[PDB]
Amino acid sequence: MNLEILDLSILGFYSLISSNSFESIAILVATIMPVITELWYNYSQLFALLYTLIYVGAVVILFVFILSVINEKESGLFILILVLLLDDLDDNESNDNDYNNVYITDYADWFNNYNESDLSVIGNLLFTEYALLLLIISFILLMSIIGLILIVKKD
Amino acid sequence: ASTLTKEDVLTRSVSVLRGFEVKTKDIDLQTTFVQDLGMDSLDLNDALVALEEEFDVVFDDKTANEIKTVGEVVDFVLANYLPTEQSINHTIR
Amino acid sequence: AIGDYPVYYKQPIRWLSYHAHTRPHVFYAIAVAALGPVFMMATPLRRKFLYDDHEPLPANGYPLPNRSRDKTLTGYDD
Amino acid sequence: SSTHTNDSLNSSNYVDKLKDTHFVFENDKLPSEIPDVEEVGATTAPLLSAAYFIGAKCQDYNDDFMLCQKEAKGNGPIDCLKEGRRVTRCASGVLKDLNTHCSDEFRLHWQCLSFSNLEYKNCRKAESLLNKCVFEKMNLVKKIPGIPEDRQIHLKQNPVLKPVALHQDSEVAFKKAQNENSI
Amino acid sequence: MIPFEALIPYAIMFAGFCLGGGVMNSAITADITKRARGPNQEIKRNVGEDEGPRNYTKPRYNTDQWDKYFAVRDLRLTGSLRGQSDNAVAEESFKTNSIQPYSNTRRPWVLRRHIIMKNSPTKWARKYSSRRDEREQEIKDDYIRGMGE
Amino acid sequence: MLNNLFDFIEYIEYWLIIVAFVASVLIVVAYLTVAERKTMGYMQRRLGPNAVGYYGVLMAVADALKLLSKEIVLPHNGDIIYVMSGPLISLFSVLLSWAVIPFGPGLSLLDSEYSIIYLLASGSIGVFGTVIVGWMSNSKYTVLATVRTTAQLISYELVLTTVVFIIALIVSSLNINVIIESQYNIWYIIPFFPLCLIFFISALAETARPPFDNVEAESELVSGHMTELSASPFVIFFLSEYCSMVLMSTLTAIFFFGGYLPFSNTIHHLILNLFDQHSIYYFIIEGILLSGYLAIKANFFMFSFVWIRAAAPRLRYDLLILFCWYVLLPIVFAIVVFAPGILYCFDALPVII
Amino acid sequence: APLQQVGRHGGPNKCFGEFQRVVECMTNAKHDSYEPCNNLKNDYLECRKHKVERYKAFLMQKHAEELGKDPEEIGAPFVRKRRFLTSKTLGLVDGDDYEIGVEKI
Amino acid sequence: EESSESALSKATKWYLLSEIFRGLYITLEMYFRAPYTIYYPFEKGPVSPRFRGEH
Amino acid sequence: MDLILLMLVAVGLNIIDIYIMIEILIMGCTVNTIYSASLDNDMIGLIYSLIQIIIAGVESAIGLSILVNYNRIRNSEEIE
Ligand SMILES: CCCCCCCCCCCCCCCCCC(=O)OC[C@H](COP(=O)(O)OCCN)OC(=O)CCCCCCCCCCCCCCCCC
Ligand SMILES: CCCCCCCCCCCCCCCCCC(=O)OC[C@H](COP(=O)(O)OCCN)OC(=O)CCCCCCCCCCCCCCCCC
Ligand SMILES: CCCCCCCCCCCC(=O)OC[C@H](COP(=O)(O)OCC[N+](C)(C)C)OC(=O)CCCCCCCCCCC
Repeated sequence: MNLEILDLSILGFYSLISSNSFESIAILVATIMPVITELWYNYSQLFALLYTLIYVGAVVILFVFILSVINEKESGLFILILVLLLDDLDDNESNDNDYNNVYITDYADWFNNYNESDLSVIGNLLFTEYALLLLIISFILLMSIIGLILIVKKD
Repeated sequence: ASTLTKEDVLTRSVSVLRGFEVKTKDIDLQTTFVQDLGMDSLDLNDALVALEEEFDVVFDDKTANEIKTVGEVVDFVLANYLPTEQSINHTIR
Repeated sequence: AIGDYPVYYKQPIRWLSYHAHTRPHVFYAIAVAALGPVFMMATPLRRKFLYDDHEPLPANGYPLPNRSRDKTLTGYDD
Repeated sequence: SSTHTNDSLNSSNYVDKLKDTHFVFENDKLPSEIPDVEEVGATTAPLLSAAYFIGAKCQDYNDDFMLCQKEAKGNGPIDCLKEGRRVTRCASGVLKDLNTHCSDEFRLHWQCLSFSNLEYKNCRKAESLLNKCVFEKMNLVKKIPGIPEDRQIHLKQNPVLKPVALHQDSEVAFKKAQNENSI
Repeated sequence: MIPFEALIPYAIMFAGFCLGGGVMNSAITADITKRARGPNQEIKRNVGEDEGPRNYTKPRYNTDQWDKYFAVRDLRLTGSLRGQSDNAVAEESFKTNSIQPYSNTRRPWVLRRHIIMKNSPTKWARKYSSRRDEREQEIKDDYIRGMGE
Repeated sequence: MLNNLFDFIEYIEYWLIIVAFVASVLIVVAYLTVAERKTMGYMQRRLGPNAVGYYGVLMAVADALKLLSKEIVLPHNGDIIYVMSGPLISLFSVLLSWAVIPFGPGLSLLDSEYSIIYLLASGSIGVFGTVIVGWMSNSKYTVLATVRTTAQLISYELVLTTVVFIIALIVSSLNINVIIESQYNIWYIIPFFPLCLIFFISALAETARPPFDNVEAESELVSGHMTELSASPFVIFFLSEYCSMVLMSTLTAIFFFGGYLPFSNTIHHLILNLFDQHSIYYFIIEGILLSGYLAIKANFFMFSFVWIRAAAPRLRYDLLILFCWYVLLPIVFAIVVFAPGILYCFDALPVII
Repeated sequence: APLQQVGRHGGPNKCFGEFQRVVECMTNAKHDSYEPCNNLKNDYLECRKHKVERYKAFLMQKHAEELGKDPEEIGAPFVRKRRFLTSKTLGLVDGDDYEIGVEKI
Repeated sequence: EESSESALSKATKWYLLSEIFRGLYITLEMYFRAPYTIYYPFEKGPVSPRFRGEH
Repeated sequence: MDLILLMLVAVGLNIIDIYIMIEILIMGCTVNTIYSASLDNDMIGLIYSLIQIIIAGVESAIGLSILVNYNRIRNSEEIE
């Protein structure tokens, strides 16, 4: 009984009935949280946190910052339910039946006596192996800092 | 854009004028206001303000004592009609 | 020159003092950050006068002896 | 590190639920033609205690097993099983020897490690007793390769990093031998 | 002139941390040690007359990827993730009780069930176009065609 | 039945550990409100609440029971969502941040090499929880202090985040236990005294406590953002505010004052020398000492939160934004490069053991 | 040449060894064409996805039905709950079916 | 250029919060003084013979 | 039922709503990358994901900066 499915069904409903910009912002948070939680379990815990620190902590509270400076103004129920029920029939984004319905395993090895976190490897590669990517990204962030001022600052 | 033409103002003007005590129900461009309809100061102001509520055009103090006929008001709306600015949501999406 | 703004290519010492009295948050911020590279470039002085570097950590798997297998190895058999 | 993998038990039962993880047993055994061997039956604390003593006694056999892997060219698990039993038998030798020669000092050490998060820095006193007893019965000396002799960490007289909580048995056994053996 | 009345609230706040620390330290240590006493409840809870002093086992922090393998190894040896056993030779059960997790490898539910996040040019090709599968089916079919020859 | 009882506790003991843990935090949080008025009382030659419970001990419970049992003001008949999301998100955000604080060696509900990120990530959610309070619920006083609020706890979240990372850079670990256990021979108050001031200044501004208290500017915005809130929505939000004051007080002790580590190891060993290590009585006393060591340190900042409130006037809002960006940020961005330079110069790049 | 398939600890992962033999085969000077390296590339994709191996499991599951074989007697016994890896199931001689401790290591 | 305290002297007072820390200490002095509070209704404040109260 | 472009109904009717949909769409590509990087046990893919989060962050700022200037333009009369 995967309770993750129910939450998305709710979000798949309020997205269709969203009326004002309050609803759309709440869609973003209600999309991030199923992303963050399903990543905290299952695949990668490091990036479940890296989402919260950057997505919610930087952009989403900047979404609601600007939205307060924008505006605040202002089929039925059977069609919305019918749309969801037909949309819910197929939910296999892939079509490799063998790859979906067969489970696998990996065999652990004791060679890596130097156990380290996944972030240490990323730092060990992003700062040495792919330093150019890091230095270009710094350059892009420099462009934005100069870019954001010129657009907004009237003088 | 300004979608009002001369006929559109004239056609809807009568209905407002048919809503107030008028000596004759025949009103066109040549019809006056004080003479034909027998309207005094306070009577005429209500009709003039009423056309401001439907045509959404404000009449200034200069024209106040200089209004004598109903054709002038109909022609005035065209020269002074604009659509209210629409917010960023209505315009582009 | 009662309170004139110092010229940076004429009075370098007095130009520093202007930004040390009137903009304290800028002058002393850079100075703390300046010690970073300054101490980094002073490392070759430490490698000869204070102590020598440690040996690198054995973070490359099991150290494999640089030789060939020993055929004569026996014992602990079946 | 603690990242979810597909090879060992993950963080929580919810992780197992999302992945529909099945923990599968195999009821077979090794085929008859592969000779049998008795696996080492020690847990984490005994091994971490005896990791260096296993190295001294089995140094020639650890290297051959790892050298066999390199010379197998990716076919290690099938081409180094005979070498794999040599390492297991030598490792069992040390655990048995520590059990019949230095049994008291051995348990005092790894029980200290279980008490202090398996960190080698928290059980120096229970380790100095074990090293002296092993050197007088098995000739095995702990050594950390790469550095000088007088810079090995376990010989530091005033280590900067000491345990927060002192093991009582380690202190009692140290003081019991403080005056008796080390007059 | 130390006002003792103002110090009354801080004493309870001092006891606030103590209750959490006192219970958590003693309960977690007590349980961990109890589960290492044996592979069964009949020996976990029965204090032995012939046993020595009880040696405890404080909880482990800052674990790494080896400790996960160690815990499973101790589980297959002494029926607990932190069992204690320094026998030279493991039991006969240890030979053939290895546990190997088999799991699926499907994409997160939010990826394939959001009304918006599941729509992209390449995701529609995966979901509604057979061009990817027709090619990758031939490799699977060749496995059985290339046996008898 | 004793066989179905002894194993029953074996099936419920860890739930009780959390409940014991939950009550442990709430008791400190509940009596911080009482301790605030008392501490702020004598400092002002007042007396503080001493006539609600014996010597005023039952003062927080009176306010909790009073507020929880008031009429709840609602925009419509079934419009509870709007006046609950703001307080609930803020409460859960700071309640989940307690899953990482270690009461001793490995005495934390969550132990992972990403404790710092999880602690900082949960802080961001509470920031987003607060801006919901002043949103769309008419516009009289809550929406005035929501662009003001958001522009404050956004900016200082930069300075607070940098300070945390600079400490984590020194130990090369993001695990709070490693950070605590690595301060054995030194407390980061000695080398990083500027950071402790910067951390506490940012700790105050994030929680919106005075002097950086223009969120609920009492003389300017009546009750600030809580002027609409009443009864239970007020309790949840008010409880959210003080849990941060406890948490930020505890975090300061964890990072700069060594966490649960004893003040003196000589005294610490003498006390633990009296209890036999084979009886569980040793481990009850051990937890009390280590937690009490953390509590005394965390007490001083909880005292400091009230102390600064009783001696410093409020800071004008525009100078708050010009403060962190012009002053605190360049300093915190300079020690983030001063620290690696020194560590590498003497060949002391940290590792995780 | 840039690294690919780096495991979580900084070294080669499971499928890097099969990736290197493709690169060595392609860039070698002795090969007139890339025909020799066709099987080496098929193994690398096999390592990452196991699609051919999963297909062989689909047939075995499908074929076991048509003969009336039951998965209870051919399949590999498994335990689905991590708290029920009991010492009796683990094969310990004295072990008993009580739940094992997985609350906190 | 006409300030008595050198640039470093002014910066140390500025960066290290010299007056705020002094302000904190003086407040802490009052923490160890006897509060003026009396306990109504168990005690009353002073009254004068000229007090104007109930007719 | 995606070939009927159903997602367009789920988008809001403001410019700020379009911005949200794009970020959701870009977030879908990161979750797929983390899915691919973890299963392969590859840290090169997790570097890509870190870059996608960082780059998509900048794009959010530039979009709102343009929108804020655009919205200020309508209410830019400033007569008093
Ligand atoms: C802690 C959980 C608290 C949940 C409070 C709200 C519960 C209602 C269910 C919302 C969650 C479903 C996911 C969709 C996101 C919300 C979009 C939405 O339309 O919310 C509608 C909400 C209820 O109002 P309603 O009458 O149902 O709709 C018409 C309103 N004129 O009216 C609103 O606009 C919401 C007003 C409050 C907004 C607060 C921020 C949004 C919630 C963020 C935390 C919840 C995280 C998502 C949890 C569900 C995940 C699927
Ligand atoms: C419970 C089931 C739930 C299923 C969810 C989806 C329900 C169906 C929704 C509509 C489906 C239409 C598209 C069908 C899938 C896309 C086409 C495709 O992939 O091929 C399938 C079908 C037949 O393909 P087939 O010949 O069998 O291939 C076997 C090769 N070995 O290909 C076809 O022949 C389909 C006919 C398409 C040709 C006419 C339509 C195209 C012209 C109008 C397009 C609309 C405007 C687009 C303009 C493009 C913009 C530039
Ligand atoms: C290398 C050294 C590292 C030092 C690290 C610490 C730096 C801290 C900030 C220093 C700069 C500063 O506080 O500045 C003061 C700023 C900005 O003042 P301004 O706009 O420049 O006006 C002054 C103009 N002058 C130069 C002409 C004088 O406003 C304030 O009053 C902020 C008040 C903060 C109060 C916080 C109380 C918290 C108490 C914590 C313990 C109980």
